Amino acid sequence: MSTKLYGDVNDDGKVNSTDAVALKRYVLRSGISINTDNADLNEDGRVNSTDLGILKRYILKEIDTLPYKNG
Ligand SMILES: [Ca+2]
Ligand SMILES: [Ca+2]
Repeated sequence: MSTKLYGDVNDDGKVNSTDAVALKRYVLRSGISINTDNADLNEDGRVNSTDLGILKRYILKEIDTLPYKNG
């Protein structure tokens, strides 16, 4: 029907400061349940700090493609 997300945490929109709640709970331990499927995209898990940026960069609105920018 319709799909638009990128490594969502609570399947709300995406994994960012918004889904930090679970993040903190995650970074701490792997107890909570999140769409770990496509959650991590830098072998970090979520947004250690390197991904966050881009995330908070694209998640700003670009949320749809995400300028991963390889390099
Ligand atoms: Ca979300
Ligand atoms: Ca990551």
